[PDB]
Amino acid sequence: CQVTNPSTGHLFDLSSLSGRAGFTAAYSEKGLVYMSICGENENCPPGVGACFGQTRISVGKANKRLRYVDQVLQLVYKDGSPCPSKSGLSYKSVISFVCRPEAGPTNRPMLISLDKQTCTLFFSWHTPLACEQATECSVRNGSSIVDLSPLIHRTGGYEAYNPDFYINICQPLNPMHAVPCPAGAAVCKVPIDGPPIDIGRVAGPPILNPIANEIYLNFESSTPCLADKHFNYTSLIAFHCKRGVSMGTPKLLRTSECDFVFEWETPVVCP
Ligand SMILES: *[C@@H]1O[C@H](CO)[C@@H](O)[C@H](O)[C@H]1NC(C)=O
Ligand SMILES: *[C@@H]1O[C@H](CO)[C@@H](O)[C@H](O)[C@H]1NC(C)=O
Repeated sequence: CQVTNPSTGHLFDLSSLSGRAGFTAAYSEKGLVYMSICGENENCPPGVGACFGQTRISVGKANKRLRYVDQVLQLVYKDGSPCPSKSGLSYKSVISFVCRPEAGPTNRPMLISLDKQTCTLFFSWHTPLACEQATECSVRNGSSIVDLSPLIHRTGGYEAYNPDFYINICQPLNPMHAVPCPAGAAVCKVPIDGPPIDIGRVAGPPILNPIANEIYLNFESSTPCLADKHFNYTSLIAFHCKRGVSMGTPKLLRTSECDFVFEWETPVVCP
């Protein structure tokens, strides 16, 4: 139950979570999905690695094929009960292990979405077990050192105050009430009756420009742009010092075909 990052030669190990005893993911105040990570769950039919409901409805047969896909580790449990939507179909689960450097109170899988017509359940597990480098969230500005970490949203995300935009810095977006933003995404566009788009992932440490007196954070998505298939969707945050009784929320500046630029007026970049 382990996989490697083919780029930096970094081994990830999830066998820490393995076993028939397994874990639960909540779909209500008391209603749970039962799952194990590599190998079946004791609370399910044989083979079945994730199931739920009074009658153990299978949402995938267990496998240990743990895949690495863009700073997100992933299992796809396959072949559950039939589908009412598209006839010859089966319920399946996509378990997406997302990096959360912190301890974090939750530490369990969570149901982000169900693709009804293709019967896909999407779970996410925000875990330190899916991290490589630590949160690069600070930069040096002369004698001082500006920490943007106070702006890292730790339990959810930020708005953008009509296509919605949700954004988080230094870390992926956390799962949030009925907003199925893709797993791993730091910057997420949400259109109406189009699926949520990843328009940027954590790209590195905040970069400082001392002439224009601005701090930049850059974001790059894995998903290819619409107009040109050879560029990725991109994101930029311009940080501006602004004395205030509260830290600002990132307003959007302007957009091109593939690029997105955001300003953030926070009393956090102030000397
Ligand atoms: C960095 O420190 C200097 C001196 O205090 C200040 O003028 C500047 O606004 C600070 N931040 C940036 C973004 O350069
Ligand atoms: C765009 O994203 C893909 C997948 O993450 C990556 O392989 C590629 O290098 C990025 N940029 C380009 C050159 O399209």
